[PDB]
Amino acid sequence: QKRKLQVGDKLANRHGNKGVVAKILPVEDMPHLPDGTPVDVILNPLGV
Amino acid sequence: KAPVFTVRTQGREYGEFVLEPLERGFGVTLGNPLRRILLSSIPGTAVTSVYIEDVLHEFSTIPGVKEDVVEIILNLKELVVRFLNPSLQTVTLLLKAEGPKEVKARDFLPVADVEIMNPDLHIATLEEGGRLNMEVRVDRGVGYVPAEKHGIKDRINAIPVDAVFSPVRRVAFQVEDTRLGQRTDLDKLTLRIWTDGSVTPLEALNQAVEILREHLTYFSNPQ
Amino acid sequence: LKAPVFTVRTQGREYGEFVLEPLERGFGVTLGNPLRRILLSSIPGTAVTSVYIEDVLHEFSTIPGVKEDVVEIILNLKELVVRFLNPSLQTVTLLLKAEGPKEVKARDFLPVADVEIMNPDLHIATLEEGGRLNMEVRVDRGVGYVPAEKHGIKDRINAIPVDAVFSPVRRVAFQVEDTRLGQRTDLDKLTLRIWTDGSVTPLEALNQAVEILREHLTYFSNPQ
Amino acid sequence: QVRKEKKGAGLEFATPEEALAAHERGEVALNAPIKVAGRETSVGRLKYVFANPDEALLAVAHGIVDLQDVVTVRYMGKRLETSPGRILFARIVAEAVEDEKVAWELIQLDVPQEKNSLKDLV
Amino acid sequence: LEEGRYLSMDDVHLLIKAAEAGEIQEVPVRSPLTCQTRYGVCQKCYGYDLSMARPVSIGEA
Amino acid sequence: AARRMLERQRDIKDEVWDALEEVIHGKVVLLNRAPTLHRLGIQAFQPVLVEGQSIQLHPLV
Amino acid sequence: AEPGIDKLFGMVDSKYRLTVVVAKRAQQLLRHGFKNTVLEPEERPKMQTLEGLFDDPNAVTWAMKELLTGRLVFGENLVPEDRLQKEMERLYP
Amino acid sequence: YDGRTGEPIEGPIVVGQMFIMKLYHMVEDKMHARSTGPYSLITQQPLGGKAQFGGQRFGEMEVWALEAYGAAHTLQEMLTLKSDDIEGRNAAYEAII
Ligand SMILES: [Zn+2]
Repeated sequence: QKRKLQVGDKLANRHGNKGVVAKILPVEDMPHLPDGTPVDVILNPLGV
Repeated sequence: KAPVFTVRTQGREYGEFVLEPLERGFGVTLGNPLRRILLSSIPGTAVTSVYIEDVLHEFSTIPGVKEDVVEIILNLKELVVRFLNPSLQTVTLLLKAEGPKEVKARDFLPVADVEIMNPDLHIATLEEGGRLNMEVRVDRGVGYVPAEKHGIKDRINAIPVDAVFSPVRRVAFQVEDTRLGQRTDLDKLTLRIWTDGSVTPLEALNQAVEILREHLTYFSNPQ
Repeated sequence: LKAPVFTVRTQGREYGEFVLEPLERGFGVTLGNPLRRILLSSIPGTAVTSVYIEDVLHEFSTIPGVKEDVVEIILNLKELVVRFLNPSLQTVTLLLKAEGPKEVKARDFLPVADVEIMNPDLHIATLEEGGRLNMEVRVDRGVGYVPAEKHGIKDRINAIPVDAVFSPVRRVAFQVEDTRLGQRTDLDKLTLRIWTDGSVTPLEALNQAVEILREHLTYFSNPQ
Repeated sequence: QVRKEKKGAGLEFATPEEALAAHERGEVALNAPIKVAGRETSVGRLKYVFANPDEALLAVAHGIVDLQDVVTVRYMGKRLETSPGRILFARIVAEAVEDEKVAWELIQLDVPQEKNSLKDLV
Repeated sequence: LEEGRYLSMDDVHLLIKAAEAGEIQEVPVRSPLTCQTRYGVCQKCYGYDLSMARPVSIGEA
Repeated sequence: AARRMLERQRDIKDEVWDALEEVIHGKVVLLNRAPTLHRLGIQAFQPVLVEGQSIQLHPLV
Repeated sequence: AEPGIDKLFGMVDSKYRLTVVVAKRAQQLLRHGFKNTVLEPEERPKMQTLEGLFDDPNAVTWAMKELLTGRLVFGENLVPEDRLQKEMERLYP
Repeated sequence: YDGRTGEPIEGPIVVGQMFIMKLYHMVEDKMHARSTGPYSLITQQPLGGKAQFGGQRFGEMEVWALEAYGAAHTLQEMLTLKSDDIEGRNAAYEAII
């Protein structure tokens, strides 16, 4: 079957920053750049 | 003086609109409110389900066919169509070519009303004697819809897909300064929208604004 | 599906509980933010323009026979609320002078034409024996909050422009929580709470808002 | 937290009467900023006078002053010079709990909140 | 500070402060190490502490 | 009767759900971390219908 | 948190007391029929889409609300043991 | 810009294209939701495997904490009505239904 990333999904970076996936806000109310093109993923700086 | 609603349409895709002058930072109380709906309410078109002759599951592959199932299926949702009547709530096209050739979306069999604004879309390619046979179900719903949420069964061995309506690529609003009026603390809202092809900027515009209006009435009967 | 049920819970004439749900995905916000923007920046009302007293010269002084400082008084003013009858009152001047031991309320002002001080029992200042106190404050009609240093209205060159406290709407705090509905739970529960000084009940408050909003949308007709 | 701009010059108001005006005039120009090293208060806490807490927000969210800008506002019955961010925190806690009296009676609106500040608060 | 009183955090401070002046170094208080109750102990011998802050509810594990 | 009603239904009646919530109402469940060393290793909470397949937990706990 | 939970703890001589009291009255409310309440007139517990929470919501939810009012009385040996389900089943259908 | 309220966030927000990836550990291997099912053919434990599932263990650790709380009944409930004593189990099922 296909594994379409949902909620309980977890993903990390090549740098070792692992983390689950909480809510998946729609592109609608998603922080966007002054010229359209909204964001994709929001990481919390506190983990830096 | 009244806020002039101008338009600078440039084709079927791009669509810029200007609204000025505007009160104390009102352009913002409009740019976002509308924009939001503009990308989550505007109804579009997409591929609902498909059924290939020589196929059982979406994780298979057909001889003589370069790209595998999933590969093509993906290039399908990338397609865009345009209906010409509120009745075309459910339309299904079909296509099947053979021998060496680029499987373009255009190669489909025209279905009068409904039109395809996505001609060049390279869906797949057939080597030699590629048994290309499918059933492309198309619907005009709203927003995104999980392929495992609707479960379209046009045929016993057909596999549904995901909704890719919302004829909006990206929207943005600019709340520049004023141009007229003895007051400089005014606004000039101007939004630029992009549509896949189904509905032109204007179309999308009116719609959203209307959905808004209608909503405003719900605040009638108190408690 | 089911049309959102607009309920309310108004307590008096200042608090305002409003509940409108359910609502599609991310719509309560598409309604909360806009409203709030107008709910406190476009609402018409009354406010204290500029104040003036003879014996006064600077905003940082003290009048004998009066405990409250210049600012304390002027501040007690902006607070005060009034009400005009017909739109033919874009400007109204209110005067007031009193002496000797006594409490100086807003109801002490001299009754003018189609104007009412719904805020009588306001403690503006208290004078003691020989408390020479007289002033002439000006009030007009505007919208939202406008700093005193902004408009800069100067009847008498030695008068003092005061901040703008029009929109009788004290503040608002929307809420977009997710409610349930059997099949789907990721819904919307938009709840707006409005506050007012009393000039107008939360009810009307929102009405004019939406009304103005709608009208503005009407300007989306004649192309060019 | 509040912000400390650069002092254009030793803004002395502890004595210059005209300072309330003059020293502030220079502020009107390009001399002393909003939150300068005010003598008994920076110009910021002087130009903007707020009676009821609510008055603050308004101007604040309107784009006038920020939350970390020193200003003046009257509360229970005193004209305290602080900032929106501070005053807000008040109305917050005083709201989460009915009795507003005891509310601001057990907090420190004169020091940037931090772990411990809260810990004790709770 | 009457006997049996359950000294709260605040009380402790006055204790520290007083001690600083060199007024007291010791503190007479009940503790499980002197409880007569055969098996288990008494509210008094134990103390305040609990999921709350007030005296411990009789019969706590 | 109700057992078979949902013995297998990719179309769980809308009524069913509303009922479920109507079942819990006040009743509360319990949460437990794997390594339980302290009492609070398990706290009581009032569950409510949610999406996703994961359990939503408050940040404070 | 729970409704006036504090006012409760203050009515009992021990935390654990409350529990046993809330539980015992909670049962008697459902077993001995759901009409033994004492605050049924007004301010009675309610539901949502349908305020039908006027008949059978949740046991304890009612039990505590009952203690909210000093209408009831509790203790170690108040009423005779057996004389419990005898005076209750006969007074309520 | 926010997008939710349209009011941009005061203060630039460092952006870019970071490289992420999903891991082997999915949510499939974790989703145990049991209530009524099989039982240990040997002892008497709610083990599933086929049509139903099996309720996670309780361990003495968790119990202890439970003991601490003083949840005598909640605890006794887990050591009996929800495990061994099959009588109270069904007896309970009836009362519930
Ligand atoms: Zn003892």
